[PDB]
Amino acid sequence: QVLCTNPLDIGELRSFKSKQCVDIVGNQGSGNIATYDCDGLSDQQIIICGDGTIRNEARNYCFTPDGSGNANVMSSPCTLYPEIPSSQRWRQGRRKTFTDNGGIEQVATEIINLASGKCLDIEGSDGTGDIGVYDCQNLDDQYFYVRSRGPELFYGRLRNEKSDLCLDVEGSDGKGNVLMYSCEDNLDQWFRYYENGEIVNAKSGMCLDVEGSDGSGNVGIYRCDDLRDQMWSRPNAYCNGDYCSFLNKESNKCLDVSGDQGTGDVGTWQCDGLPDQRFKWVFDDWEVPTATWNMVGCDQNGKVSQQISNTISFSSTVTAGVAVEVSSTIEKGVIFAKATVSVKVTASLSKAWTNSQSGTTAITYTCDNYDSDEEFTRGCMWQLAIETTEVKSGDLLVWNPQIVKCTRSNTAPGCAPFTKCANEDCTFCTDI
Ligand SMILES: CO[C@H]1O[C@H](CO)[C@H](O)[C@H](O)[C@H]1O
Ligand SMILES: CO[C@H]1O[C@H](CO)[C@H](O)[C@H](O)[C@H]1O
Ligand SMILES: CO[C@H]1O[C@H](CO)[C@H](O)[C@H](O)[C@H]1O
Ligand SMILES: CO[C@H]1O[C@H](CO)[C@H](O)[C@H](O)[C@H]1O
Ligand SMILES: CO[C@H]1O[C@H](CO)[C@H](O)[C@H](O)[C@H]1O
Ligand SMILES: [Ca+2]
Ligand SMILES: [Ca+2]
Ligand SMILES: [Ca+2]
Ligand SMILES: [Ca+2]
Ligand SMILES: [Ca+2]
Ligand SMILES: [Mg+2]
Ligand SMILES: [Mg+2]
Repeated sequence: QVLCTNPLDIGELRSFKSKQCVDIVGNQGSGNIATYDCDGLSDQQIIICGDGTIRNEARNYCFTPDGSGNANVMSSPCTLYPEIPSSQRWRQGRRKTFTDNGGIEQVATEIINLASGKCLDIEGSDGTGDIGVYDCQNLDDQYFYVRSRGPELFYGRLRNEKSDLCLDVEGSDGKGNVLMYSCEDNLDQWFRYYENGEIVNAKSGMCLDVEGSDGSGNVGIYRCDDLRDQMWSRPNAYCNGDYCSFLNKESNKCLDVSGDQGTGDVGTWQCDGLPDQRFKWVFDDWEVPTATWNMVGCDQNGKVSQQISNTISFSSTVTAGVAVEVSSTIEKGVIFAKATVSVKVTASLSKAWTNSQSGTTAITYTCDNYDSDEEFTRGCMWQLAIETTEVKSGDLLVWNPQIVKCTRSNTAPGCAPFTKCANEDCTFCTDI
């Protein structure tokens, strides 16, 4: 009945060993956990909760050992009352850092069960197969990273310099062949471009891909596979103002339109410096969002319990189009107490925003512990507010997600959302 209100990170949880995703069977967010190909579905968006639980965006279920000893791990109902049991709580152990093939620094850690002290584990040694708990053995297949794409660099539709047409996916489900088409106010034409080189379709969550593996061929949308032929550079040398070429990292060929009129099928071709090989990002300006905490309630002589709703205020309906613009804006950068936040904060916040769009879900939430972990005996409950302005109109948007910090202080938490209060009064932070 109660979602995770103090999340620390949201994204794919990956094996340090194989780089495969930690996967719940099917797409509903319940059932056995094992490694699988990363597939872009919401059940693979794992939520690292500040309360120790590990949940997912498909359903409010918890990573749960099916018994004592070296047991199987599955996604099962979370036990919240009288308290979350230590068997459904996990801590990060030892850490391993590495740079992935997209050039992004990742941080892997052991994931340790609080009841048993056993490690989240993949069968055998190769980092593929069934997932459960086992004695910690220091091996790579007991280390897991929440995947970072690096910074979101650019976003929007992609308009060809020659034709004024937009980069398009056939149909409207964001799947299949990419070609030029009339610019349309549909998600299947909206793309988000990351430091890891991925260009991601907003409708399908899938990647701008070249057929086969050599980076020379027809371009379409396919399962993000982390391969070099789905990585793209946007080098300054090829930019003319805001119109730039996109070079495939596998073949060094340019994102290209058939012929020279900017009107046909899209593939990769030898770069030629012609206008049909340049594209501009088309998007509305929104102000860098700001994060603040609002007091929901205080109790100096015990716990505080409140109704916590997801609310959004704006000048008009937050359309699917407005929602992807805001998501993209958030991921690009957010300010907290006049400082930027880390890549995982903006990535997680934008994922929370997206998941917030179809309800939600007013909840009765109680401050049982301080965000810093100690038992809550007095203080205040604080709810996040995210604010931004659409520059063209001057219209302010305010989002109050179901994201809460419990602290001992009447002073607002000193920590960004998706970071952990280090002390009861929350004056400094960890897990930033
Ligand atoms: C056929 O795929 C389905 O089940 C597998 C496990 O077999 C994965 O969980 C995948 O995400 C889900 O869509
Ligand atoms: C028999 O040991 C093997 O399987 C267990 C789980 O059964 C663990 O994955 C362990 O690391 C692996 O060496
Ligand atoms: C009937 O048009 C449909 O397919 C074309 C491609 O032929 C475009 O992708 C358009 O967005 C879609 O509605
Ligand atoms: C059959 O798979 C191959 O082609 C598809 C396009 O059909 C993708 O590019 C994939 O990466 C590649 O391995
Ligand atoms: C035969 O060349 C023509 O088509 C190819 C793709 O087939 C490229 O678009 C190239 O720029 C164009 O001159
Ligand atoms: Ca799945
Ligand atoms: Ca193992
Ligand atoms: Ca289309
Ligand atoms: Ca491919
Ligand atoms: Ca061409
Ligand atoms: Mg399992
Ligand atoms: Mg194509």
